[PDB]
Formats: sequence, structure tokens, C-alpha cells
Amino acid sequence: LLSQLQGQS
Amino acid sequence: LLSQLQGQS
Amino acid sequence: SGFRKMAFPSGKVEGCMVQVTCGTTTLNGLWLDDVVYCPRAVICTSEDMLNPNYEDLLIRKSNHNFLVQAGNVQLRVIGHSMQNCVLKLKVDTANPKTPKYKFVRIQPGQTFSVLACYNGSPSGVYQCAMRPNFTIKGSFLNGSCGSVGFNIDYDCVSFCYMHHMELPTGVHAGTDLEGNFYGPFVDRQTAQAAGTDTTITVNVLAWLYAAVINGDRWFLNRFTTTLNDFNLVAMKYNYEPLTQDHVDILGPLSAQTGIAVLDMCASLKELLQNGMNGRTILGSALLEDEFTPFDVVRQCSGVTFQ
Amino acid sequence: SGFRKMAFPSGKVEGCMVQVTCGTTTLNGLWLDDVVYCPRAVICTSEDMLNPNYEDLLIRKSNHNFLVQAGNVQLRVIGHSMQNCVLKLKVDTANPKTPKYKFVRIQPGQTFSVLACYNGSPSGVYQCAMRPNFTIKGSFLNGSCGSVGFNIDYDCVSFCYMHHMELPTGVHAGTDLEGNFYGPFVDRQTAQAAGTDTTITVNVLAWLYAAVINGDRWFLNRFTTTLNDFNLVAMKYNYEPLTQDHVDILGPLSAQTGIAVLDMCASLKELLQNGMNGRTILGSALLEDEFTPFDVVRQCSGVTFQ
Repeated sequence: LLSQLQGQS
Repeated sequence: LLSQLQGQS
Repeated sequence: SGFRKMAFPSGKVEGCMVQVTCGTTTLNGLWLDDVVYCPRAVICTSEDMLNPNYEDLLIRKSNHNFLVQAGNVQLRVIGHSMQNCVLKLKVDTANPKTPKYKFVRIQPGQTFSVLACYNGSPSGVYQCAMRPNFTIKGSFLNGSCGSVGFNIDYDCVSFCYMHHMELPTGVHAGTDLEGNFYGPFVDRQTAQAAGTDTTITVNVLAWLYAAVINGDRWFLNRFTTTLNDFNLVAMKYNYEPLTQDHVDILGPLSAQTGIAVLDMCASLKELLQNGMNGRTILGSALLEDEFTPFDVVRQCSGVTFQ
Repeated sequence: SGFRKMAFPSGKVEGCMVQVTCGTTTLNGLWLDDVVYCPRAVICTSEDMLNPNYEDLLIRKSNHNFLVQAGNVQLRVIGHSMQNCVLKLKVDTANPKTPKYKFVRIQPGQTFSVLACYNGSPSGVYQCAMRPNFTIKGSFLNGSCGSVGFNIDYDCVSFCYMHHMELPTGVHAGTDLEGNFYGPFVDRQTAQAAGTDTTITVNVLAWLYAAVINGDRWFLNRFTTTLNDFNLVAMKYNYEPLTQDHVDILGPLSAQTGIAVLDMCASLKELLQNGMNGRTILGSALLEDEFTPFDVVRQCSGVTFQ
């Protein structure tokens, strides 16, 4: 549904 | 028709 | 013989991949000379995802806030600056493995290799194309942000893509290495969506030539068409228009195979109107559009298998 | 998200590729420590192609007859010996770039990356599988002999394939790195042909799980089948039998998606009997069998997109 920034936490 | 060895000449 | 979706050898790019950590966020960076390039999202906060004023966020940062790790060696950040959606981290050590390189922006319909990376460590390599709607159909998981796309020309790496995010349809969006997005996308978690896509006609024709070079000829026919009647049928199947420049680019392939471009277009027209009826081309039951004319020439023999 | 035919990053292998010339024949070699490995066909004469007694041919050779070029540096050959269909050329310099490595022979149905090479220079990388009939559907032109196939495990390169020849159907045959052919093929230009092939069932099921993980669910159904009734239908479509070990190997994927293996088998049964009716799975209109369960797990998220 919403965009996903693909960093790592 | 015949097999091919794939060296370079 | 044979035809595969082939990527460039990734070694030159592997030697530039580093890990960038800021806070609890970790992602990949590109280390060239004394600069590390990475998505500016590395400075974004979990709650700022919606709308992060990156200029403020970067002002609030200092060099020591950026943990850069080249394998087992920590790189000392001595300067930081923002260039559109990428961040430039000056470090105190020039990468001894820096290849000859260029930053180039590509066009929809062009292909490139992607080196997928996690925690600065390369994971896999694959080929894809920039879609007409400026997305790429990649394979990326959380942590892959900062992976790069590239093409290699005579030992010179042309970097063309840095990965930034995944859209709701599961396709991917990113920037060139100057940090400018491909397509109308922004580095914030919003409801942005890919627009409608189309098939890359010149590429489909290039791949049909590859097939003929490799001995798939069943789709050929005795007919020819005019560029306009062809484009009239293409439009109706959501295919890009074919231009005279595309015909010219397909020239070499047309000469190698003895099949005129407009003759191959008649084959494409039939395949679109009739389907493949149980049959495959180069191992595919679909018309493949992620191989440029250049890719075909580079991979396929200069001699056709008549 | 997304699923691509991904290869291993090729850097570690690029640093071992050299050029081997003997007479007017040039091909690629693999330089590991102080040994260069290459196809023994490098010593074969144009007229000996039909039936070359390689033992004689090698006896007639001396170390100085082998031109080995690592990029711009010539390597001095100090010893030569034959190991089945590969030749071992001892050189006076250990490759400083030698990775940790193993020579492993793979099984039909397993996948590996191929680094296609010409004149000792890497050209492209792609993934494929060892077919049930011990051929590979590669992309190779004259000069590619000696290119290698490999899998990378925690920075350790497991070399599994050296390219030797192309069969009349345009598929490819080679050896493991001990020089033993995969399948009933020999390094002479004869009328050898690939036997009949089959589809790798466990791989097709793994790829269907990949599709579910990625949100393609249209082929799913409420039915389940028994291993025997399934295998009865598989046989009739030229699919390998599914064994209990395959079911066990698919366990993790079955748990991630909540779809029991025998339930997915019922989907495969329907797809075989009915086709895909206009539809695609993971961008393909064919059932793809070149992705092992391991490949799927490694590429796909540990979390399913429910």
C-alpha cells in the first residue's frame, strides 16, 4: 500500500 | 550435426 | 549457441561496496576514490519516514555519526554533503580498488547489471531493464538500499542506478549516481505508485533476431509490413512505437540474418494477434523485452546458424 | 520483493581466469595457487579433432609449448600433467588472488553460476542448472572453452563445472574440475547427442513457493493429492518423480507460506493438465525448473507477503 525505503535497522 | 569443442584458433 | 539473461562480471563493482551505518540504519555505499556514495535515507529517522526534511536532518549530523566499514576496516569520514537524493561522504582513504568509471544516466528500454548487496557485502548479480515507466523489476529485500546498477565498457564501469525503494506493486525505484530519481518518485514512504508500463518493442525485435541466430525460426513468415500499419497494431497491444532510428539500430542484426526489420515486424504482428500456440522462443512462452539490440549482438555469434 | 535468475557475484572467480595458448589454439584456464587448470583439448590438433590420443599428444609436448597469460603478465610453466579431461599446468607463481575454494561435483537439478570467458577475459555471468540429462543450456561461443561454473558459500568458491563443448542441439557439455565429464560425453568432435531430458519437479515446486512469497497466488486451489497420484501425473508430463526427501527439503518453504507440499502438488497437477490460460507466474508463461529450494530461500524474504 505504501512505498518502502529498503535500509536495514 | 557434430559436436564442437569451443577453443579459439 | 544459446541465449541467456547475462549480467556483466561484477568484480570491479564488488571492490567498491561498503557498509554505511548512521544511527540504527544500515545500508550500502559505493566507495570510489575518497568518496562514499549512499542514499540520503541513511540519515532518516523511523518516524521521519513519512516526510523527512533531509536538509535539516543533515545539518543535525556530524562526520563521526557515519559509520563506514570497508570489509574489516573502518573508514574515517572527513566530510559530508548532499547531492539531491544521494549523500557524499568524504573519507580519509582513496579506494585502492577504484576502477575507471563514469556516472551515466540511462534511458527507458536500456539494460544494466545489478549487484544486490546487504551490509556492504555483495549477494548476487542479475540483469534487468529500465522500464518505460522508470521502474525496474528487481529482486531486493530490506537492507539492499544503496546497491548499484552498472554496465561495463572496456574495463570502464558506467554506474547508472542506485537502489532506493520498493513501490507497492513490488517493483523498484532509484536514482542515478548524481542522486536524481528515475521517474516521478521521491525518497519518502508515501502512496507513490508506478504508472502504466508498456513493452519495449525494439527489444522484442532484437530478441526475435537472437532467436533466429540461434535456430528458432517457426514464427517467421513471408509477409512484410509498413512501419505505420505495424505501429497501429503495436499501440493496440501496449507496445512502444517503433521509430526509424530503431530500424537503423536493428540493421546489423537484420543483415546478419537476412531478415529485413519490417519483415520481422510482420512476425511480431502475427505473434501479437495469434499468440504462440503451444510453442516457445529461446525457452520462453512470452515475448521478452529486456534485451537491447546491443545485448543481442554482444552475446550472439557474428555468424548466423543458417 | 521480486524474483530474478540471480548469479553469484563473480569477482572471486574473475581473479583466477587466465589465457592458455598451445600452438594456434587459445582457451581459458583457471589459476589457483601455482596450478592452471584447462581443458586438455588445448593440445589437440585441427585434424586430430575426430579422435585425438591425448596421452600421445601430451607426451609430444614440453612446458615451453604452453603460453599462459594472466592479464599482462606471462606465467612460466614449470610442469604439466593430465588429469582425465583437464590438464594441470604447474606455474612458477602462486595466484595472489586465490580464494578459498573446493572442487565439488554437482547433481542434476542443482544450479550454479557460469562466468563466460574469452581469451582469459571474463565476458558475462549467468545462472543455470545441470539438466537431468547432464547437459547445461548455456550461452557459449567459440573461445569459451575453459570457462567455469561455481557456487559461492561464505567466501568459499565451490568450482563444479569446466566448459568443454557444444552438442548438436546447441546445449553444452563439460567436466567437473577433476576432468570427469558430466554425462556420457567425450572431448572429441563426434556425433554424441544429448539424451532425452525431463523437468526438475522439486525445482518447479520451489519456484511456485517463490511465487506465493511474492504474491502470485492465482494457481492455488483447495485440493491436495497423494505423492503417488501426483507422481503418476508427473511421469505423464515428463517430470522427474517427487520423493519424500524432496518434500522434506521443501519443508521450510511450506512452513513460511502455510501451504503443504502435497497441496502445492495439486496446483502443479492442475497447471500441467490445464495450462496457465492467459496468465503468468513470476513473469513467466512457462513452469520454471532452474531454481532449487535453496535458491528460493536465499533470494526470497524470510517473511511471506500474506
